Amino acid sequence: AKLWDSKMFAEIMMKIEEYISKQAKASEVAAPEYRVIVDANNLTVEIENELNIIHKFIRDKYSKRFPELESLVPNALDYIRTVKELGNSLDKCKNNENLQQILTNATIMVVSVTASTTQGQQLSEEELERLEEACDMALELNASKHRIYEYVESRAPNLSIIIGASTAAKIMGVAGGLTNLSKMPACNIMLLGAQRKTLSSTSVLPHTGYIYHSDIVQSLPPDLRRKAARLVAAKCTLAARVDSFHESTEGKVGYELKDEIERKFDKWQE
Amino acid sequence: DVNPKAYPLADAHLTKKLLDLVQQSCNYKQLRKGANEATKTLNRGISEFIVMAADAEPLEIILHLPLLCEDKNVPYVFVRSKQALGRACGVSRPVIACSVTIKEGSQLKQQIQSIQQSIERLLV
Amino acid sequence: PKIQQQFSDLKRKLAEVTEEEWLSIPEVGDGELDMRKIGQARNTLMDMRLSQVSDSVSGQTVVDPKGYLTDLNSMIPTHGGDINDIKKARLLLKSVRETNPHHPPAWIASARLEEVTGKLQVARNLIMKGTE
Amino acid sequence: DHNIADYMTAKNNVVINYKDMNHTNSYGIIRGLQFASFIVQYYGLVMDLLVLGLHR
Amino acid sequence: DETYGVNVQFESDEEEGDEDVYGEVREECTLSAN
Amino acid sequence: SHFDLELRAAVMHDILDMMPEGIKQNKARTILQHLSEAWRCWKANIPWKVPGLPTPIENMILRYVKAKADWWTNTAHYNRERIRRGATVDKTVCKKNLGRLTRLYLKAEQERQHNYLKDGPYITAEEAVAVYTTTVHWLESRRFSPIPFPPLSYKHDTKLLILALERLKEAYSVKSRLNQSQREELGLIEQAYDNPHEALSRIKRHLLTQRAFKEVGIEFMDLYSHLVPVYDVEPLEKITDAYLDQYLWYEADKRRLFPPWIKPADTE
Repeated sequence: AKLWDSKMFAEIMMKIEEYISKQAKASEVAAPEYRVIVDANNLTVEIENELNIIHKFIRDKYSKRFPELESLVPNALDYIRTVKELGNSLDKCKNNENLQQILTNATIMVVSVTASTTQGQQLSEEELERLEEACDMALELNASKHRIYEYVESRAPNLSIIIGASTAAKIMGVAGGLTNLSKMPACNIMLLGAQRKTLSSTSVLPHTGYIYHSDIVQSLPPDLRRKAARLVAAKCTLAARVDSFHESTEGKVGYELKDEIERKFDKWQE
Repeated sequence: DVNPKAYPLADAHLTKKLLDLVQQSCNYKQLRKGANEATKTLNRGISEFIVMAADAEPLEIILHLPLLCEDKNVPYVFVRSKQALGRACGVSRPVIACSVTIKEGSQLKQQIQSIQQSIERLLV
Repeated sequence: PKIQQQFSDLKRKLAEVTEEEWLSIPEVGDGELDMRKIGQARNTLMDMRLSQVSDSVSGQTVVDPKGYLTDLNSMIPTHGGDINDIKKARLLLKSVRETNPHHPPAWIASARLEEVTGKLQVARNLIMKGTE
Repeated sequence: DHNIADYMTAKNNVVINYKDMNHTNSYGIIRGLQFASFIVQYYGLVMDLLVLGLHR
Repeated sequence: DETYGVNVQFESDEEEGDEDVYGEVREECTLSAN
Repeated sequence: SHFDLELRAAVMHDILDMMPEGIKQNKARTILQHLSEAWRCWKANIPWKVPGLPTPIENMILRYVKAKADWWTNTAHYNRERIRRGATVDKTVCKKNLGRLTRLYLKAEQERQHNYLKDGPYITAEEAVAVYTTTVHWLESRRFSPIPFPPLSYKHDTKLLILALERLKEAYSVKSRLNQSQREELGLIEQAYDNPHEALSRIKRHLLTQRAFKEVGIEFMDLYSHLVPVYDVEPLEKITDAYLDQYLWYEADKRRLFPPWIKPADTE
């Protein structure tokens, strides 16, 4: 009913946002940049949700030809690519070179074995074309997501040294600029970008965002991740302040703080 | 000698008065220790005045506090040693920033007002 | 051959090492196959087949964890009575009643305790005794 | 019940540990749990069904 | 009768051999594959 | 008998011989400690790698450890054969042999588990479905009703908890010397005895949610015919397992799950 409607609405929204992003990328060589950065950050979530609904649609449609494939390929993009590559003919697991670019040899064996005894029936040509167009829409949305992520990475030497460049951009955009970030307590920076995550509480990680879900924090055992978050946030705050005055542009402070964080992690894990 | 950027630097006599008043405030439960808690008090508008140490190693980690104090119309001073400030605050670690908060009907009001007037004359 | 006969080759080879490495020795105080994957794939295949078979089976029973947890959280008592204090009061009231065959307040107190905590048959028997 | 079955399997799949060594027991039952008797007897019932045949 | 005033004794009594205090014998959806 | 002593002494002499004089006055004890550490790591089946230790000395230590391990395994097996066949021995020798056998058995068990992970399940899907279908056919023929999850107000939970706690307590033939874990477990059992309902709610909570547990400690009772593994578990999980065991057995008997030919029976 609203499948193509949502597809077109997201196409228009992504067209506007990607025009803005490509204009910024071209211009790389009162309407601040962090505004478009946060816009892209939320558009990423929108794209993820749209990809999820598209994946659900594809699963429901393809569950009559190869009902068992969903179990073997839990990942969304991999499942979409596999259904695109197999189509109505399940005899494409034999001597296939594209399938080896999506899955591992073990799961290729498993899917080939399962396809031989599946009890599924053929799809009509109309259903096949609907599935193909859905897959193409998913792939183009994924390409748009990749472009957004490239721009988001391209977009504060010390704060970036401590935590990447993507997370720094996310936290500064949600804060509303580097100056606004510099004048917040660390306990508030720790909570920038935290959802509510309705229960269906310990299993939800109630108070975590943009620092808990970071490369350097997720790089620890779960039981140490909250403490680490705190620590990182603390040091991040310091770096932010040093950045708000344009001092230590070489990143010396960031390197020192990262070394201290690494020493604390090592001591925790000894 | 200390740092040009810690502009309103108190002298030994005013330093002694400030540390004594900070000790009294700690005894009266009217003190917040740390730059984060000083920032929180400034945002909540419950701060009498802010005392910072002039020997913070980068010293840019507490230079947002003078700007916040100007925005919120609160006096501020710099002391020379963070060890002394931490001792006066009631802890053994160094402290680089602290805030004296507002309590209704407290007996320290006169001393706080005198210290505020003394601080406000240092900005020349 | 011999122990040192075996070790002579490696002793000679050790003779090459240099003095800088000699004196810098620390002290004790301080493609391929992802062999797991194939096992994981086989396990997943068996599990999917077994679930396929189980789908035919009907009479199984499974409770909803969230519903049961909600029911337990609701059922948690809000009062009751500390068990050690309850046992102390029980001994106290037993001594009271036994010492006084003619203290209706004592018998009523014992029955009240035995009915607020525990079961009611013992209270009923004790109260028949107290009535008589 | 499905939850009880999951709990029993998870219990049987845990990390053994001696004075200094340790591994992750994942093939056989641990035999030291309080319900190992029930597990063994049920598996033996399955073996009995295999050996005898359902009719006999 | 109010009978105010009470005396209470605490003792480690009630020791028995664990036998009955009196020597009396006190006596008192299915699965389907479709 | 003293082959290990001879090997260690020869290794020490060889390493000291070419070692320059100027630094051997200091590094001899360090290298001895290194040999001890390498042997301990091999015994414990854990990696041993000293980043700053020169490769020739590393190779020398590795050769020493390999030879000592060969002798260790051979002598452990021979001593076990002697004791089993029947030959007078003493307490210290028996204990040392038991420790060596425990370590070797644990190494073999780890090898077994890793080989299982590598070779995947040995049951083919066809055999698995065959046995599954046979079991469901038998259960349907019996009309057996699956055991439900213990309800909140199940009548007998207090009785089952008392039975479980009694069984757990009976494990103490008091020697007057009980370790910290055993004493803590006894305290927990006494607390459960005291307060039944809170412990019961805890047990239900664990049965319904817990899926990641602690480790268990394995030792070996020494019957000369064969060692017997003995497992110790955390006290709380012990309580939960005991309750579940009692409940499952009671309900299985109630439903007559186990045919009469399964032994031992309770009446004989």
